[PDB]
Amino acid sequence: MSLEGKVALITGAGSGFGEGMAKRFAKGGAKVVIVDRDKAGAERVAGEIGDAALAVAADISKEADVDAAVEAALSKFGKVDILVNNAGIGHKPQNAELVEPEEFDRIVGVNVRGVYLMTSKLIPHFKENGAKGQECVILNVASTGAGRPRPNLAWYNATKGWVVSVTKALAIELAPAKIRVVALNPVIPMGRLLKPDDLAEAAAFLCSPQASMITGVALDVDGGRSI
Amino acid sequence: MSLEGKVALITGAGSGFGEGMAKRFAKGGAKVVIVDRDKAGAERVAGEIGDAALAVAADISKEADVDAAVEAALSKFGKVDILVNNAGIGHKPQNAELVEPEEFDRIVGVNVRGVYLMTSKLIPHFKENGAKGQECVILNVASTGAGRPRPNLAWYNATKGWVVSVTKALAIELAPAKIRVVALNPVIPMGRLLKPDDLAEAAAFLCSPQASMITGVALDVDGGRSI
Amino acid sequence: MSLEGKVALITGAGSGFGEGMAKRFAKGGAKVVIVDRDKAGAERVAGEIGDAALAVAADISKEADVDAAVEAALSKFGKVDILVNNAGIGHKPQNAELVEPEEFDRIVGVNVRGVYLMTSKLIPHFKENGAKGQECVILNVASTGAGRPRPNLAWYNATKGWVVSVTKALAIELAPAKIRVVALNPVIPMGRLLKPDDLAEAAAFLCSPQASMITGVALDVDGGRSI
Amino acid sequence: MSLEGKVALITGAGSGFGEGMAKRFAKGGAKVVIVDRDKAGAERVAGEIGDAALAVAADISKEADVDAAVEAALSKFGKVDILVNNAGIGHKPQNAELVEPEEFDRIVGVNVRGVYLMTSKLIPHFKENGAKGQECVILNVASTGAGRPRPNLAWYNATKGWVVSVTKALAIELAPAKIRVVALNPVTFMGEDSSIPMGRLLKPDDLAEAAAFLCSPQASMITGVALDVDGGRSI
Repeated sequence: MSLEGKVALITGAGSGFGEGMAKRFAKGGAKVVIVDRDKAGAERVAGEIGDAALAVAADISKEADVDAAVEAALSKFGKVDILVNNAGIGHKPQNAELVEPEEFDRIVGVNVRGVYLMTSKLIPHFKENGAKGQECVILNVASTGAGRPRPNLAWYNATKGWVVSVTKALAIELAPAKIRVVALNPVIPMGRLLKPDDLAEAAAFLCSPQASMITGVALDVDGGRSI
Repeated sequence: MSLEGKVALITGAGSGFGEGMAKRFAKGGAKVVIVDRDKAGAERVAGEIGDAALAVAADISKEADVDAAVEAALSKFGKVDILVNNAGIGHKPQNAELVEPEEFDRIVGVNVRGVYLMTSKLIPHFKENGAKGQECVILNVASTGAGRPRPNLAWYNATKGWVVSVTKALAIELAPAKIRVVALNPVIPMGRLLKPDDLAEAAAFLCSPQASMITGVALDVDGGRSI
Repeated sequence: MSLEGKVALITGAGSGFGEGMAKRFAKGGAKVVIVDRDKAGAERVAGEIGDAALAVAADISKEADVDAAVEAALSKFGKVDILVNNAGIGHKPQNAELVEPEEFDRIVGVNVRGVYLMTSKLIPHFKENGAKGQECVILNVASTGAGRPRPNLAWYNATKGWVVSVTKALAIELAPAKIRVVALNPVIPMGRLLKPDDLAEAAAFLCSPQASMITGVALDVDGGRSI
Repeated sequence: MSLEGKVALITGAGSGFGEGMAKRFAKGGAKVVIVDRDKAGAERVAGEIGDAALAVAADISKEADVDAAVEAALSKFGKVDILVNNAGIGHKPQNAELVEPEEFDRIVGVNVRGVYLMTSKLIPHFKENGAKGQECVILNVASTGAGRPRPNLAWYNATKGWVVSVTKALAIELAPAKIRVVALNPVTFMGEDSSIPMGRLLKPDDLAEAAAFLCSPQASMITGVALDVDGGRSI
């Protein structure tokens, strides 16, 4: 019941962690907009969640797709309260200098430009919500690789460092507008793998009124791997 | 299931943040051991909570008081699953060089030795539980002063730096024993004060099975103050 | 004479910090390749240093300009031992949501893609030098805003977070190849403004053999701003 | 000659990193006060440097020893410009719960109380130098284990977290008095002689060079930092 009444828009929500978060948010009483590049993925997750979910196929590196995604969410649910920037792509592990410009550009398009587009497009609506006293949350999913890289994912890890840094910058700027901005760093000392439902719980907590005084942070959820 | 069935020993539980946590944990179905140098404070808080709370007067800077506290917790509740190192004393803000050795040594004795004593005394018990499948949590309450100091609390802030650092060291070492070790840093951009309520919610999340993959972290709860 | 016999390529070296480092490096006996989008400014700085300097006009957001710059460096001086990524652009301070895509993308082109392009194009050469027993250094100029943003520079500050993160990732990956990768964060409790020569000295230190055991760090040079 | 005319007091200077720093600072023109609990060690290092060096026997965990140490430095050299907090003790690697209170107390006494004593007793003099236009520096030697611990050194590492945190707290408070406070994080606890991404081990001279840079006018706008010198170990 923690998120009852709230509307969350979640990117990369057709699979893995994004799907886990959307299912968990919906179980908490939230309406969920399932945004993914994979249309079959988005539709399947929407189906499994049920009436609380809207499926939206989009390539968030593209301005037009973001605009369409946002319009569809607003049209279906009347407002957005929570944005989870979760979509991300990598490169296969390799020597940094072997990643070529096309691949590098694609990675930046989703992991950097996508976050920029999705966020800047929803900020005016969030500010409007905050003026009527309805607090909003932007949650960015980054990675332990942002601040604790191992070799061979240089360009991917750097986009995640961008995400953590943008989280702090937006948080200090948007706080007085009643918009919180947080991040999660998913990855092992605890001796088991991270499952989508683990990350989902941290996300539901951070996006709930139980975390109303928490903004600008990057929470590691990683079994102690970043230590 | 979250805190139902758990036993939490909380230091400095006779007022402020410590009291807030004890009441929040008890509401979650936990048993709580109310540890404070202030006997009347511990008894007041324990009576405000009722049958699920046990009062224990103790000066955690003293080894024999810690032992008696651990012994009374186990005598009463059979086990301890959660330790909250919350007890802390500071100095009146002042030029660093004006804090005299006697007062300095007192601050260290509670904020540093008290943590060492209460934690090292519960670890063998925590390892036994963890080995039997009952995961345990150590929660340390530090301060945003540890990493983001402002003038005139130098020696107080440094003991909080000690707390953040020991959280990390204990977490990496105890993770294989299935004991998590985490920290909170209570403090304003969000435009309002932090209440014991707020910090208690974060403590309840981090000490729950909903945080089973979170260890080694220090989470700021500060309305953005430290950005 | 600490940098005697070394060749440094410095981007954005036609003015400001970049120029200060170029002159300081040359005073330490290095040959310097002055790279800047502003041809007349690259020429000015090169002319002021003398025979030890080569002016090179380049838009580092374009692969063709990068390849040409690296070729010209190698053609003139036979090798490059030090790369300083210092070229950066930003936006007028303003609300984040008011920075439009064309401007957002241009900032990324210089601050993100330009560093990736210049760095990846030099790594094979740095690896060759490393195998011949010659230590190479990549110095990334980021900003205090990366980790301590103030409102209104969100997307700019984010690119600087990308740079600090890429410093760590490349440092871990390339250490075995005898290539150090370090960052500086220029900015005030010390009560005065930061001058080019202040940063220049930190740079000359980090790029010299006196720092041969320092890699993966981001050094704040900020009179205490980041504390 | 970057430190010519400056006076540096260095703790744990009887061996290892501290002895390395002391010789390096003296080569740069500084007078050096060699403070160590091991009296014979202090006297050896002072004798190896010459007239620029003064040996001082002190257990810096003790206020009385610290008072005598400071008085001796001022009476010999007339002033102190640089303080290096380098002395440190640890415990043998073991399960954290096995370190007993008496050992724990000893570690806090040197690594924590010792830094508090030496620094708080020099601050009023450092503020006088500051007011006269003479910049001072406090350099604290911490460790990569403060922010990046590995198992078995919990209580040692935590004292080094305290060092890093106090460096930040004192830096912000003391900056307007013209006193910088900085820290070094090197990866045996005092660097004494007879895996690493960079492919060799840290030597006292590596650490000494970083310290010499941080304590010089070439670093006049650097304060509040904790600089890792670890060959990439902490990344």
